[PDB]
Amino acid sequence: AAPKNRRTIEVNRCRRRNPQKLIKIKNNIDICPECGHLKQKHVLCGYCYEKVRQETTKIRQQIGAQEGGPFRAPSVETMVLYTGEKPSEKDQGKRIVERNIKRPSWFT
Amino acid sequence: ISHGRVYRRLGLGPESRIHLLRNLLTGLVRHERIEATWARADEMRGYAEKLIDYGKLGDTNERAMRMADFWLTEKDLIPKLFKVLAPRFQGQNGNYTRMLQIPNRKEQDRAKMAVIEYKGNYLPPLPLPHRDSNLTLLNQLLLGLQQDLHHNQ
Amino acid sequence: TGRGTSSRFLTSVLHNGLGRYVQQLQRLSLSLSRDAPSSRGAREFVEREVTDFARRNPGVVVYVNPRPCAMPRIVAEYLNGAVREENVNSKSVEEIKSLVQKLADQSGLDVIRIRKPFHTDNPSIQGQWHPFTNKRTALHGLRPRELR
Amino acid sequence: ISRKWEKKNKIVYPPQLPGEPRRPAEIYHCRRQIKYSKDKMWYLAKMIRGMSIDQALAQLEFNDKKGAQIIKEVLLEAQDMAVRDHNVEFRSNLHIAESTSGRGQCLKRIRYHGRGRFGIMEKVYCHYFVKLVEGPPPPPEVPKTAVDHAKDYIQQLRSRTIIHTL
Amino acid sequence: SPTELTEMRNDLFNREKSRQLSLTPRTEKIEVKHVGKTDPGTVFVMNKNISTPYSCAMHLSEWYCSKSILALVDGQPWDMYKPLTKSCEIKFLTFKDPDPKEVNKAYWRSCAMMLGCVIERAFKDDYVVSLVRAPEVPVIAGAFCYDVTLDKRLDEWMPTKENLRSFTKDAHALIYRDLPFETLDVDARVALEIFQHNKYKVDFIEEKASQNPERIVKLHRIGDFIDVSEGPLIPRTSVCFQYEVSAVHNLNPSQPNLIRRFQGLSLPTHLRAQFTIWDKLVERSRKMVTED
Amino acid sequence: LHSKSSTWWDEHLSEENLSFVKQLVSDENKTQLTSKLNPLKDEPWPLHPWEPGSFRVGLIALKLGMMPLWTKDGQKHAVTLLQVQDCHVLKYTPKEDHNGKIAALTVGGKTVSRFYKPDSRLEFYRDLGLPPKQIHKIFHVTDNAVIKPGTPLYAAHFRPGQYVDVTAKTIGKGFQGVMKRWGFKGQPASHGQTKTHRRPGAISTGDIARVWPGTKMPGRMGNQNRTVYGLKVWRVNTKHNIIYVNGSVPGHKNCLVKIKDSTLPAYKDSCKNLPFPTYFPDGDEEELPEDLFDESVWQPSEPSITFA
RNA sequence: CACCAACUUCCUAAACUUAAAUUGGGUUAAUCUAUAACUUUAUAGAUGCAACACUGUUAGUAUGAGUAACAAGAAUUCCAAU
Ligand SMILES: [Mg+2]
Ligand SMILES: [Mg+2]
Ligand SMILES: [Mg+2]
Ligand SMILES: [Mg+2]
Ligand SMILES: [Mg+2]
Ligand SMILES: [Mg+2]
Ligand SMILES: [Mg+2]
Ligand SMILES: [Mg+2]
Ligand SMILES: [Mg+2]
Ligand SMILES: [Mg+2]
Ligand SMILES: [Mg+2]
Ligand SMILES: [Mg+2]
Ligand SMILES: [Mg+2]
Ligand SMILES: [Mg+2]
Ligand SMILES: [Mg+2]
Ligand SMILES: [Mg+2]
Ligand SMILES: [Mg+2]
Ligand SMILES: [Zn+2]
Repeated sequence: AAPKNRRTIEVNRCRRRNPQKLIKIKNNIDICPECGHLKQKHVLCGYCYEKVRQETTKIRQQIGAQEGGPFRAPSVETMVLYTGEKPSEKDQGKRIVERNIKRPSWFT
Repeated sequence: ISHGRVYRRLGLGPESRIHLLRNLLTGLVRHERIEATWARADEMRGYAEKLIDYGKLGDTNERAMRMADFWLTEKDLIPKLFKVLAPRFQGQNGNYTRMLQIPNRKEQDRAKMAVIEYKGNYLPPLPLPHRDSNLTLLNQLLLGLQQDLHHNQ
Repeated sequence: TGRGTSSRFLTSVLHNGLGRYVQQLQRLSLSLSRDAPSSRGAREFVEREVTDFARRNPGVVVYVNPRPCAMPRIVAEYLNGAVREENVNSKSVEEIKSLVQKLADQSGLDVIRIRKPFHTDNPSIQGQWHPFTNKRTALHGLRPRELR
Repeated sequence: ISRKWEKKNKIVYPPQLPGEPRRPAEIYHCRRQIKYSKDKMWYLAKMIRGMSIDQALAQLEFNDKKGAQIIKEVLLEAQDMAVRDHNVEFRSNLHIAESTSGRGQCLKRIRYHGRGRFGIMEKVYCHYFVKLVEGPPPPPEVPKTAVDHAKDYIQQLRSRTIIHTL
Repeated sequence: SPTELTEMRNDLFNREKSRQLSLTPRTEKIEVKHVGKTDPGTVFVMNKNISTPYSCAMHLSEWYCSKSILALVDGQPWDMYKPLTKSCEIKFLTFKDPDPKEVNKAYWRSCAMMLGCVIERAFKDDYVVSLVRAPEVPVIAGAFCYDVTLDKRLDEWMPTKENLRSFTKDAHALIYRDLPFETLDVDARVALEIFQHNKYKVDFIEEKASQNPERIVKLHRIGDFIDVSEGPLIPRTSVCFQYEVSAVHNLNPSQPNLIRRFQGLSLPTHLRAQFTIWDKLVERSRKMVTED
Repeated sequence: LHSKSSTWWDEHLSEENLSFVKQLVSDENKTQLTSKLNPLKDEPWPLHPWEPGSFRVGLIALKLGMMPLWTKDGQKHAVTLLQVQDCHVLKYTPKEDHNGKIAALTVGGKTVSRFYKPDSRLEFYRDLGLPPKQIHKIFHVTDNAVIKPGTPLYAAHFRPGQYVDVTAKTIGKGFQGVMKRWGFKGQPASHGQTKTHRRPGAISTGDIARVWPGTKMPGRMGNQNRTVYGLKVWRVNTKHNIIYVNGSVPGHKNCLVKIKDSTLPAYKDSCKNLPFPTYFPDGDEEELPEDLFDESVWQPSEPSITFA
């Protein structure tokens, strides 16, 4: 079936400017207290989450170097230490990961 | 009609769905924090919880060992489950995982994203949301109300 | 064409005929060429008819400007502020003479559709009709079926 | 091709006299050749009409369309030049007066079909225009009240004349 | 006639502003640095005695302007619309900070000040109402209170439920107008001239002037109404969303004159409360609050 | 931003107040429910006697499920279980206001949470001093049978042996084709049919050049109000307020239904034997048995049936 | 026991009498040349001398339509990695 007539610019304006087809405004945008960048209420902050993932990559890069190959997963717990820190008694017999930089303020 | 169907349709079929979930579960055990699409991580969350239940049964149980063998493709991780993760969650009765929604992926498909992890890991803490302190204006008024009712019978 | 054009009501500039009639045309300008076939008829008009027209109408100031020209033109201006312009290219003396007389009689008001031929500011002497005219009153001003 | 939007930034008015309201500033900015359809860009340009700069930038940051990112960068440059070149005091004191999309110069190519046939393909482009005006956004629209509606109706009845008579 | 007092008081209030404004000639630049957590290291160069903390928030973005209720200039709370004086360090406080104690008091004072303005213009012009003081009560108390002494002819009359509702409708109309909280620090001499009629006001003014090394007293005006203040106040009256005049209690030891204390509650737009939660808090705000 | 933002009850609640507010609301429900337990000692409206042509109020119940049942002849009947749960009378209209010849009463049931409701509804319930209800419906009642608002109703309002009417929303099946929706035959599977198996045939005749209004076509099915007429009552459980009704009732389990006595011609004036205004346990003239039965019903714990 | 109703007819001003192939006559848009004119004109001599319509030719832009249709296995410590 083919169109029997051309549709006019007036009719076309009514189809594509209908309120059903317009972009809706958002009411759930807020500012992040820690960084001051914007976020949605039900979603994690992107800027703050970006910090954590960067550190996570560094730790995992170090973990890869120590193991030296695949199929080398330890059977004991893991822990991370930064320069100026030494293992406690409770830390005995647990894999230790060493980072050159100092302990990040946010990391506890 | 899909009344009462508790599974999503994923992959190339029923068998393909299991294999996709198995790969995500194996990655979670090794790394303990993972990013997937929100729908896929939500489907895999259930299996992650039940795996910690078989681990609790113990190394010597024949059924537990068979189940662990199937669901962990890399075999260096079966010792980890029975001797690291299972001891960690001895006290709790559940709620071993934490899952949160992440900003949409910036890769031209704009997928809804999530991050799923096991509680108690060694990684830097996630930036979770905190409730308001009791020092705020609304909290104080409710605290005042609580004290009066408690003290006055 | 009526729906495609503007319209107005019949009027006069300043109540022209009440106390005294005043002629609305006040200025004429005519431009000529000394030696150009197109403006020959206008030249004869200046030779014969221009002076006589000025005397009969003393309230109009007339300007005649010979200069090198391609089309002879006439400009008429009125008291209310209207301006009208006419080309006189290659016209006879009789044509120009009759054209000038029309301009004198006109008032500068626009020539467009006039809604009505007649205009009155005091349409009624005995009072305009309203529904209560021709309706009898009633005793005590009782509306129908009111008991009292 | 016409480039008039650019030159609008170079108008100079004479100094204002002491007894006169302070004239607000105006900024015109655009980006010309963009690999995006103008029909699609319209929906984005329409949304931010009338809003302040901060509210506009907030809504753009969480839209998934490719056009949203391009509009945001144009908005940021307009804000920067407003303070730097047009003597605007406060960054936040700005609202979007005008925003619209326009057609660009396009390209023609071939699109293949299944019996040795073909069709004509267009690679489409568009422009984006904005005008920034200093000051808080003007107040929104208030629908007519019931009393306001009635007052118009009496006015209509009072205007009646006796038609086609002396 | 009360109208006379409002007119003359405004005139003196306006005159004092002009005098201080004329005192500052030309423009002087003051370096003020942002010490808050976010956007750290920004430096605003501002005009002395004209620019305010709110103008600083204007430079950054509109999120600061809407959400910031107070500022800490060198560790002291400053009204958002109160002009700055010298180079300093600045920080902005909001209702949701971890320690909003300072903000809570400032909001609490402003609501009471609104309550007093409603009282004076509510009653018939015949009777005489004089405002005595605004007590300082912790938010835990459950309501903000205002003390007022009414006319002798009213000593036998207690407000009905419809009367209390009328006061709330008046208050809600004051919020709709969205008026700023103006601020003045003026020598005690001018304050006494502005409150000579109110004996209670006069003595209070003396107490505050005595405490400070100089005779500086804090005056605040919303619309026509003027009053002395214990501290900083909310930038505007639009901050409030929920407002209620709970009840009125007659103080027993009131032989010479009958002192009636009006109690109310309010919540800001930022911290709205659900329907049922609001009801419970209101009922607990109808019980007499002692000043401790 | 100087613009709108949305909130919900939990947004600003702190850790301690979160649990406290939950407990505070729960207690408020209990206090308001106990207060209404004594209607007869709360200025009840006058109680008129039964007259021919009288109509009585009904109840709102929740659909539990089904189970089997047997009669003294050994015939087996499937039955559905309806539980009355916090049913009160809410509002009364006089005959003239309702615009019907008869008056009307509104009933609510199944207490619900207060947190996610509009203010208008909460204000309406605060006036009546009751916690909100999930659903309201209207019943046509005569003047003699009018009951004061705020009076609880119970399952013993019905008694075994009477027929009843039930109405509820049916199960929703979504957008469906003509074969399932209207039982159209369809087309053959083989013998050369080309992409026409489950489709409708011709809509109408060619002459009219249009489609008649009301033509049967694909569309959304289910999720509509339906009524079942003439269902007998087999037994009542006073302790748990359970009614047993013959046969099937529309809707899924855990769905609210409307129960009223039958309007069929045969059972025109059976209301005389039943409690005329309603059943009041507050009167406490006699305590009812835990289980009420019908004579034909074979109760459990009776000796095995012998068809002697 | 009448009224209403067609430029038929009368009245003020004018006019001087009834579909179409084909047939007889008065003007004129545009451009060039001769001779003039000088904000675009005159008398003559000329011609590739006038397009709402040929499923006309060429170029441009719409409609159908933002529609039909098109595409990259998973996680990570990263695309000649595991
Ligand atoms: Mg239409
Ligand atoms: Mg489902
Ligand atoms: Mg095309
Ligand atoms: Mg059966
Ligand atoms: Mg369904
Ligand atoms: Mg078949
Ligand atoms: Mg087939
Ligand atoms: Mg037809
Ligand atoms: Mg004729
Ligand atoms: Mg013809
Ligand atoms: Mg030709
Ligand atoms: Mg053609
Ligand atoms: Mg198109
Ligand atoms: Mg279509
Ligand atoms: Mg489609
Ligand atoms: Mg498709
Ligand atoms: Mg593929
Ligand atoms: Zn953040």
